[PDB]
Amino acid sequence: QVQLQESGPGLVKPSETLSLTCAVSGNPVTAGFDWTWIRQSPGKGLEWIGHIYGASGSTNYNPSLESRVTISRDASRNQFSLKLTTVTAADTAVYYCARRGGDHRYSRMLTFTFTNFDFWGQGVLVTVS
Amino acid sequence: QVQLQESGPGLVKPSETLSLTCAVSGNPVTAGFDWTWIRQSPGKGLEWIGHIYGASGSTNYNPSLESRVTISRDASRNQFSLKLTTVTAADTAVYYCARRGGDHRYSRMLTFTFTNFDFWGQGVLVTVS
Amino acid sequence: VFLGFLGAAGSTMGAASMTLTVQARNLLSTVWGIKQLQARVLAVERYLRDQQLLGIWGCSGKLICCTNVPWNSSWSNRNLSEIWDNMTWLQWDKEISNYTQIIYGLLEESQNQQEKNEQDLLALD
Amino acid sequence: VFLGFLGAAGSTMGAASMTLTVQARNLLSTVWGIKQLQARVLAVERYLRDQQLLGIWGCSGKLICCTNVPWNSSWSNRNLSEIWDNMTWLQWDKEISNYTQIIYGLLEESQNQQEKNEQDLLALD
Amino acid sequence: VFLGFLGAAGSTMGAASMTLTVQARNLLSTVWGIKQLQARVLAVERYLRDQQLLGIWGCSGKLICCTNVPWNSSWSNRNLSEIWDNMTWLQWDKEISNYTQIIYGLLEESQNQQEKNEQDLLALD
Amino acid sequence: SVLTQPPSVSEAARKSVSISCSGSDSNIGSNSVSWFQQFPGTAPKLLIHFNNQRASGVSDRFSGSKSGTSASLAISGLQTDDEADYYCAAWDDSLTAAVFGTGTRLTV
Amino acid sequence: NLWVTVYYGVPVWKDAETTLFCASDHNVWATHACVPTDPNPQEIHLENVTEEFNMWKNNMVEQMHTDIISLWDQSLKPCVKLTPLCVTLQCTNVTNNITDDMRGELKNCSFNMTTELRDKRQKVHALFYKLDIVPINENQNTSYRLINCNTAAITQACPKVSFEPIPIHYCAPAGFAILKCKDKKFNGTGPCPSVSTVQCTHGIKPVVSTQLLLNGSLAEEEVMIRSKDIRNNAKNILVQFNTPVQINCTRPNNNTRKSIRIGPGQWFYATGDIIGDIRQAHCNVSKATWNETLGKVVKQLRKHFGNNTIIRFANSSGGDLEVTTHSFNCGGEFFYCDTSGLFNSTWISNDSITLPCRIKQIINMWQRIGQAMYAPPIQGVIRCVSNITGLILTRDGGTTETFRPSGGDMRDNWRSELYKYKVVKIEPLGVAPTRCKRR
Amino acid sequence: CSFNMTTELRDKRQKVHALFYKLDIVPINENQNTSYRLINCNTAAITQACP
Amino acid sequence: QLLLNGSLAEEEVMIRSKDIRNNAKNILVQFNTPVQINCTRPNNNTRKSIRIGPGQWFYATGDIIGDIRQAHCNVSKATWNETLGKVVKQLRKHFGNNTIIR
Ligand SMILES: *[C@@H]1O[C@H](CO)[C@@H](O[C@@H]2O[C@H](CO)[C@@H](O[C@@H]3O[C@H](CO)[C@@H](O)[C@H](O[C@H]4O[C@H](CO)[C@@H](O)[C@H](O)[C@@H]4O)[C@@H]3O)[C@H](O)[C@H]2NC(C)=O)[C@H](O)[C@H]1NC(C)=O
Ligand SMILES: *[C@@H]1O[C@H](CO)[C@@H](O[C@@H]2O[C@H](CO)[C@@H](O)[C@H](O)[C@H]2NC(C)=O)[C@H](O)[C@H]1NC(C)=O
Ligand SMILES: *[C@@H]1O[C@H](CO)[C@@H](O)[C@H](O)[C@H]1NC(C)=O
Ligand SMILES: *[C@@H]1O[C@H](CO)[C@@H](O)[C@H](O)[C@H]1NC(C)=O
Ligand SMILES: *[C@@H]1O[C@H](CO)[C@@H](O)[C@H](O)[C@H]1NC(C)=O
Ligand SMILES: *[C@@H]1O[C@H](CO)[C@@H](O)[C@H](O)[C@H]1NC(C)=O
Ligand SMILES: *[C@@H]1O[C@H](CO)[C@@H](O)[C@H](O)[C@H]1NC(C)=O
Ligand SMILES: *[C@@H]1O[C@H](CO)[C@@H](O)[C@H](O)[C@H]1NC(C)=O
Ligand SMILES: *[C@@H]1O[C@H](CO)[C@@H](O)[C@H](O)[C@H]1NC(C)=O
Ligand SMILES: *[C@@H]1O[C@H](CO)[C@@H](O)[C@H](O)[C@H]1NC(C)=O
Ligand SMILES: *[C@@H]1O[C@H](CO)[C@@H](O)[C@H](O)[C@H]1NC(C)=O
Ligand SMILES: *[C@@H]1O[C@H](CO)[C@@H](O)[C@H](O)[C@H]1NC(C)=O
Ligand SMILES: *[C@@H]1O[C@H](CO)[C@@H](O)[C@H](O)[C@H]1NC(C)=O
Ligand SMILES: *[C@@H]1O[C@H](CO)[C@@H](O)[C@H](O)[C@H]1NC(C)=O
Ligand SMILES: *[C@@H]1O[C@H](CO)[C@@H](O)[C@H](O)[C@H]1NC(C)=O
Ligand SMILES: *[C@@H]1O[C@H](CO)[C@@H](O)[C@H](O)[C@H]1NC(C)=O
Ligand SMILES: *[C@@H]1O[C@H](CO)[C@@H](O)[C@H](O)[C@H]1NC(C)=O
Ligand SMILES: *[C@@H]1O[C@H](CO)[C@@H](O)[C@H](O)[C@H]1NC(C)=O
Ligand SMILES: *[C@@H]1O[C@H](CO)[C@@H](O)[C@H](O)[C@H]1NC(C)=O
Ligand SMILES: *[C@@H]1O[C@H](CO)[C@@H](O)[C@H](O)[C@H]1NC(C)=O
Ligand SMILES: *[C@@H]1O[C@H](CO)[C@@H](O)[C@H](O)[C@H]1NC(C)=O
Ligand SMILES: *[C@@H]1O[C@H](CO)[C@@H](O)[C@H](O)[C@H]1NC(C)=O
Ligand SMILES: *[C@@H]1O[C@H](CO)[C@@H](O)[C@H](O)[C@H]1NC(C)=O
Ligand SMILES: *[C@@H]1O[C@H](CO)[C@@H](O)[C@H](O)[C@H]1NC(C)=O
Ligand SMILES: *[C@@H]1O[C@H](CO)[C@@H](O)[C@H](O)[C@H]1NC(C)=O
Ligand SMILES: *[C@@H]1O[C@H](CO)[C@@H](O)[C@H](O)[C@H]1NC(C)=O
Ligand SMILES: *[C@@H]1O[C@H](CO)[C@@H](O)[C@H](O)[C@H]1NC(C)=O
Ligand SMILES: *[C@@H]1O[C@H](CO)[C@@H](O)[C@H](O)[C@H]1NC(C)=O
Repeated sequence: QVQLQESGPGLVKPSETLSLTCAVSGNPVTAGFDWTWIRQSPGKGLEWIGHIYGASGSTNYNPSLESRVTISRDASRNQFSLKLTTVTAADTAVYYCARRGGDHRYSRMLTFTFTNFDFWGQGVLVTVS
Repeated sequence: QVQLQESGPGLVKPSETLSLTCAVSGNPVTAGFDWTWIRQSPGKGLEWIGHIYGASGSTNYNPSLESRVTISRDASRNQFSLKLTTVTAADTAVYYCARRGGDHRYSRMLTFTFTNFDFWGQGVLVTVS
Repeated sequence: VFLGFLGAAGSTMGAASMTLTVQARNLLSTVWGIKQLQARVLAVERYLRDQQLLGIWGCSGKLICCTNVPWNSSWSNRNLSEIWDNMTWLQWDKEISNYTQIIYGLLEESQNQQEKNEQDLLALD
Repeated sequence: VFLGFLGAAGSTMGAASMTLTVQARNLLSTVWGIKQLQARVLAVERYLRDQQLLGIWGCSGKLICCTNVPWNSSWSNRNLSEIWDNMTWLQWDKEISNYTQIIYGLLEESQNQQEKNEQDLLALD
Repeated sequence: VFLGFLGAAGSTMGAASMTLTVQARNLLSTVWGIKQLQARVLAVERYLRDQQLLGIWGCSGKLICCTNVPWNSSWSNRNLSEIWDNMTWLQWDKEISNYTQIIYGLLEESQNQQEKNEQDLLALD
Repeated sequence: SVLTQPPSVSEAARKSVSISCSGSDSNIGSNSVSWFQQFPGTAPKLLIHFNNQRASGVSDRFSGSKSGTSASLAISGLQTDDEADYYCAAWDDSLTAAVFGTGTRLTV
Repeated sequence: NLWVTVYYGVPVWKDAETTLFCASDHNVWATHACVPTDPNPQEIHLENVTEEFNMWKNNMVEQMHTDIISLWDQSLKPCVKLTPLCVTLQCTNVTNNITDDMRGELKNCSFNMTTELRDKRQKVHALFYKLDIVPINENQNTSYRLINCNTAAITQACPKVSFEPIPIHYCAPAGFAILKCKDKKFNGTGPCPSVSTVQCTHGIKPVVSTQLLLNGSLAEEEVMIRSKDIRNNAKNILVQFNTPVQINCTRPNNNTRKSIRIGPGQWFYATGDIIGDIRQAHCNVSKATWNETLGKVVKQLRKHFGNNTIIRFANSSGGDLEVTTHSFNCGGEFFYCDTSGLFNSTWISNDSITLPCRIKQIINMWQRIGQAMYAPPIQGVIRCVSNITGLILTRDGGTTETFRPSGGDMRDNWRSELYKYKVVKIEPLGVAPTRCKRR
Repeated sequence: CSFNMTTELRDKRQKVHALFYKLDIVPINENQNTSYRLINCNTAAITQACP
Repeated sequence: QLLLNGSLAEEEVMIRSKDIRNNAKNILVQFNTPVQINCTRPNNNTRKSIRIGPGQWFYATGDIIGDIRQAHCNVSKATWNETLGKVVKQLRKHFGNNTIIR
């Protein structure tokens, strides 16, 4: 159906910017889906980073990360990416890209609040060191 | 007290305009009374058509008839009239003119909603054929 | 400046031509703060449009201005005594109202444009 | 255009008469969108009223304009060196402020009206 | 007055200089009642600013006005046939756009001020 | 809209009968109810207005009331001259129009 | 021979409709929004100018109507809204000594009112007029509602904002002028041989009334009869008196005011109770003065309808309280007076009058849909002395003529003051032949 | 959908029923107990267009 | 998606974009002939007026008269196919004469 694949540096130094790009095969990034970034610190649970809505470019970020997170899409490559600034030791995690999806049978007023991450990649383990 | 008398054509053809005039003797048409038109189809109950308030000229029409009904008054003759456009077979009825009246002891906010048709004429039977 | 304004309205055109500055001085100056502001803007625009005409004819800065456009007897045939000594400007304006868009054209579309090109050609010599 | 604006304010009247275009260029240009708009309209009206006067005297289109109204020694008796070489325009304006509504009347209500009628009468010959 | 407006835009500068009154007549005339009012005020201000310049040069009340400022070949070297007979005003405006703030200064900051002082000094004699 | 009334009533002479009228909250439950008496061949005569106000010329046999969205006309002492079609009416605020009922034929 | 010469500043004008600004010398009309007046207004007589006037096609009246409605709405917008009052009322008879003339006119209504805290309610009682209270059912179970609750939201007038008319002067913007007709016999239409130009109109009080015109201008010489078409019975006849008739109106009940807090800083002003006995509000006019005034009115009406016509004055035909009465604001209270005792005579060619009045607290001026105003009670005893300066009459229509009071519209009270003013636009640019040729 | 709607009197309530589209109605819980809300109630005020 | 009741191209179907090779931009296709679309709501719906406050009316569906059918739009199959044929010819003018336009 839809294949997501993360690609980017596996090691970033403190105070640099982490840039991870998720390639999408089988589904346009201009589709009205929320293209999301989620991370899981080693030994910890899942933490949502943010998303970009493909059909408008509107984004939403985790309030604890928002000031350091930019999410964007590139329709000419069918890629979307996460730019996480001023990385610290706390930012070491496996970073995953996902498609929030939704339901085309429901209004955006409802599918905006869905957490049905139907498709996941495999993730990139990023160490801050 | 107040004498109402309907006068007008007793037969109207389909798609023509029906014009009925009610003469008022004993009470000015410029009085603050709702001068009304009511019809009764043969074998059916009474149906209100509309009214004109004599002291202002403001009118109100039955929402099912409003687009085809004009009600007016002529103070120089002390008459009021009903102009019912695009008559069809369903418009055959005995048409009556009446005075809604009211109560001069109450505010218009209340007497506007009265249905005390104190004075009635005898009616004109109008056949659409 | 509302002193003598329109006082000459019932006077003859001659007598009423000596009071032109009296009327000229009276032409130029929250929903309540918008409607009246629009009126002020409108008054300015009306003033400038008349000033724009006066300028298009070479009558700029003048209240009485003469040109090279002859008077056509088809517009009015009255004499100079029947206009300036026995008629008011309101009566004249009513009499000439059918010709004001012709005269103005002659003031703009014939003279002045020719005068300006002629001055431009005399100044090169 | 805010270059040199009022720089001559402390200069003598003579020296300060060579900068007239500097000040002239600085005279002309939701409740917040109304009050400031009123200010803009007011500035336009003030500009035009001064332009309307300059025009009523035959000084239209001029920054320095001479007339046929004599200077009355009752208005000021100072010499030409005590006005143009040893006085500023602020001091002069304070000295002459009681006479500006008389002089302007003479500029409008005596000269120019007579000049315009005289020109009108010389052009018929 | 929207008759012939910009019709000469593609015409040569010479041919397009005979239609100056056509464009001149088209320059001068609840949030919806404010924004459009601001536009009207802006149009008035723009009109007056150009009129203020024309007046600062002695070109007041004129659509074609000549001065005593020589043309500098560094601004343009084209002949009179290559400007008035083989070029449009849009092409000229693009060609001369780098010099309009120099020429205007010469019109205001050199001539006219000198002309007004010279007239002031000839009138005393 | 229409106000619901019994299609007919029948009662013995000199006995009481009650003719109901059933509407909605936009008319009877908001405004007052009037009652009319119509005989075949002529215009209806107003009987009751403003729920229980008796019109001039109407005998004491006729009275009425309104409660909630229901109303009724009580006719006591029935005479053989009271056989008629009785109608209720109320002003409907959602339509801004007077609405008449279906009409109840009373026989004695 | 002759050449075109242009004159700018020509004393010529055309009929025009523009927006006039207001000027004036805690009022429902915003007299602080208007510009201060000129302490010495100018009037310039336009000698030998004849101007055609038409009071029935006069944009100054429509503008005044719009401005008065706007100002009233502006005053009410910041005032306390009475949303919590549309509750079921439990109304019983007032226990004070009530004259037969007012038996049933007041009810003592109890209700559950809101408080400053949303989890708390208070039991409140107030007196209300019968005119403001509508039964919910026929059963006399004391359940009543306010008259407005089915059709309109009701807003309380601010108790500190006066309803007293203050003269408003209408002023022309630059480039326009107001022409005043000085002909004492001018009937509102046609040529006026004596015309002056004014900076502004005289001070026109925004008095709102029906049937009788109060505190207006008097005719300079004779009673004036004015109509758009004197033979068209659909038009109103404005009668302007040449002498005032004094009318003394009172609200004899010494009323209290009860302040109920209905929200954070939101106070409802209720009648509360009445000190002393309860008497009917009324207006008195001199019987002889009124009869002399009507004698003058019938003489002027006979000048239009025939010297041998029997002029009958009959009362308002009927329908409701507002159309059948003389309404006015007296000291903040709204009176609805029965004038059938004034217009009850037959004039054949050949003491005091007491007018009962009703008072209503729920006011709907200009018959608006979706809004109503509550007039707070005024404490004490109300007394007004007004001048009747004219009548609004309608002809009965359909040997004899019968006239009745008419409420008209509000573009009749102001129309009777603005009838002598016209707005014109100045056309300063003229062309005329002269022998002057340009060089 | 049935609901308790306000009336012209603040001390009175009325039982109202209306048809709604599925798109305008959001379940409150998973349990099919008929309890639903309008889609806008969590995030926005809703204004009726003038008919 | 579909532009309704707009202007038609004077001669040919027009393909317009800010950058035809940038896939983040939309392509506006202007037809030179209209395609008629007939849309309907076949249900004979009622309106129920509920008073919710002093003069505040809520307009509810109330009920449906007759059966309940799905709203839909019809277009002519041949006209639409001809229109898309024109659209693909104009798209091939930008993306290649031998490109498969899906
Ligand atoms: C026609 O004109 C007459 C005369 O102008 C007019 O009668 C006057 O009305 C005003 C206002 O109603 C009266 O002024 C009031 O008089 C009472 C006397 O007790 C005072 O208490 C009032 O003061 C209270 O209200 C003020 C409102 O601003 C408050 O500021 C104040 O603090 C008090 O609360 C107020 O002064 C005036 O006395 C009468 N005059 C006569 C002779 O009756 C009449 O109403 C006009 N008619 C119409 C229809 O407009
Ligand atoms: C209006 O009704 C209220 C009660 O709802 C009356 O107030 C009561 O008056 C009696 C008089 O003896 C007192 O004993 C009660 O305690 C009062 N109760 C309240 C709640 O105030 C009020 O007097 C009535 N007013 C009129 C004019 O009849
Ligand atoms: C009005 O006309 C008379 C002659 O009838 C004239 O003497 C008088 O000056 C005129 N008025 C004005 C203001 O010119
Ligand atoms: C005067 O006007 C007439 C038309 O009424 C015109 O034919 C005539 O040529 C005009 N006179 C001149 C000198 O142009
Ligand atoms: C113009 O002057 C002549 C000569 O006096 C005179 O007869 C005529 O009436 C005057 N006016 C007209 C109508 O030309
Ligand atoms: C002006 O023209 C109209 C016709 O458009 C005519 O009725 C009127 O009399 C004319 N007026 C004059 C002064 O010629
Ligand atoms: C100020 O006064 C001095 C003489 O005291 C003079 O030299 C100087 O030029 C004056 N300043 C200006 C701006 O004229
Ligand atoms: C100068 O002013 C005085 C009044 O101060 C006046 O009497 C005198 O006539 C004026 N001079 C002239 C030439 O008018
Ligand atoms: C004008 O010049 C004279 C002559 O030098 C001089 O005495 C006087 O002070 C100057 N100013 C005045 C006050 O007139
Ligand atoms: C101007 O007049 C006032 C009196 O109105 C006087 O006090 C002042 O000194 C005068 N100023 C001059 C410069 O004459
Ligand atoms: C356009 O150019 C042609 C010559 O190529 C010329 O004849 C024509 O007059 C020009 N158009 C205008 C409006 O001048
Ligand atoms: C023309 O412009 C040049 C600068 O490009 C300047 O050096 C030269 O002096 C100017 N010509 C004159 C006559 O000033
Ligand atoms: C100016 O005229 C000369 C002489 O005919 C010509 O050679 C030249 O091309 C024209 N324009 C320029 C470029 O100066
Ligand atoms: C105007 O100046 C700019 C540099 O600011 C230059 O690029 C442009 O070519 C110049 N244009 C002309 C006509 O000289
Ligand atoms: C209230 O007074 C009326 C006066 O008509 C009377 O009919 C009614 O019975 C009284 N109700 C009571 C006892 O409160
Ligand atoms: C106030 O509410 C209570 C119930 O909470 C009720 O029993 C009582 O009758 C109400 N009072 C009024 C005056 O409506
Ligand atoms: C008023 O006077 C005009 C003439 O100016 C006349 O035609 C009209 O009939 C008069 N109307 C009344 C009601 O007096
Ligand atoms: C009106 O006249 C009556 C006569 O009995 C008197 O009792 C009353 O006090 C008067 N009222 C006014 C308002 O003067
Ligand atoms: C109105 O009251 C005054 C006293 O304030 C009295 O002099 C006058 O006669 C009264 N008028 C009438 C008509 O009662
Ligand atoms: C009014 O005066 C007339 C006589 O002019 C007289 O016949 C009539 O009876 C008087 N009416 C009253 C109420 O005084
Ligand atoms: C007019 O007076 C009659 C009694 O003569 C009365 O029945 C009628 O209600 C009055 N009209 C009004 C003011 O409603
Ligand atoms: C009207 O006048 C008659 C006598 O002509 C009198 O009996 C009647 O009571 C009067 N009506 C009023 C309301 O004053
Ligand atoms: C009302 O009654 C109170 C009783 O305390 C008294 O003090 C007050 O003066 C009275 N007011 C009037 C206007 O009668
Ligand atoms: C009533 O008119 C008379 C006329 O002399 C005037 O003196 C008095 O002030 C007026 N009163 C009112 C209430 O306007
Ligand atoms: C309405 O409220 C009552 C309790 O007041 C509740 O039992 C009932 O289920 C509610 N109805 C709806 C449709 O929510
Ligand atoms: C659309 O086509 C279908 C074909 O079965 C037909 O049933 C339906 O009524 C059509 N509807 C419209 C909107 O024309
Ligand atoms: C749309 O309906 C009309 C009839 O109103 C019909 O002629 C036309 O063919 C229909 N079009 C389609 C695409 O169904
Ligand atoms: C559209 O037309 C093409 C040929 O131009 C054809 O191959 C295709 O099958 C058609 N499609 C439909 C749905 O008619």
